[PDB]
Amino acid sequence: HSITVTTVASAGNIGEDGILSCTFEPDIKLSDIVIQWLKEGVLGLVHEFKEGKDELSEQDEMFRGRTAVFADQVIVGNASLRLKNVQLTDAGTYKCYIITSKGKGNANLEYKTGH
Ligand SMILES: *[C@@H]1O[C@H](CO)[C@@H](O[C@@H]2O[C@H](CO)[C@@H](O[C@@H]3O[C@H](CO[C@H]4O[C@H](CO)[C@@H](O)[C@H](O)[C@@H]4O)[C@@H](O)[C@H](O[C@H]4O[C@H](CO)[C@@H](O)[C@H](O)[C@@H]4O)[C@@H]3O)[C@H](O)[C@H]2NC(C)=O)[C@H](O)[C@H]1NC(C)=O
Repeated sequence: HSITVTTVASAGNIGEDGILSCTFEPDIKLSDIVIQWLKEGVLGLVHEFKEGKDELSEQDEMFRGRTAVFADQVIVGNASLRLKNVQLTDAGTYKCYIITSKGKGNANLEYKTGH
């Protein structure tokens, strides 16, 4: 917890695109930033962004083709995740995990889904 990472309440509707909100203590160079999103009990990653691009070789099957970050906003500390066509199976506890040149941090988020 050497850097600040914060989530805020995030909730979507089933069948519609959603957002999982995460912010962090912003770093100066994009190359120093790593974002990882995890979901409780899930073997693969939800999403990873490293060296200015997505790195999804270890992404869990439940999220293949369904996730994006805001690559233009990572430099200002915006680690929010876009989730395509939210499903009831997406509900649960997520973790936003951040590395910068100044250290690391993480915060959890409870994502809610409903009709
Ligand atoms: C990081 O940078 C981005 C880009 O500028 C900002 O993006 C906006 O984020 C807000 C939420 O903070 C978005 O509004 C939310 O949209 C959700 C649906 O999102 C998907 O679909 C739309 C297209 O229809 C896309 O624009 C979006 O990128 C996703 O693909 C809704 O589910 C949200 O509603 C929920 O939260 C609100 C409170 O925020 C509740 O009141 C609702 O009841 C519900 O629970 C919400 O409406 C907005 O569309 C995004 N804009 C753009 C241009 O993409 C982020 O804000 C920023 N995040 C940081 C800094 O933390």
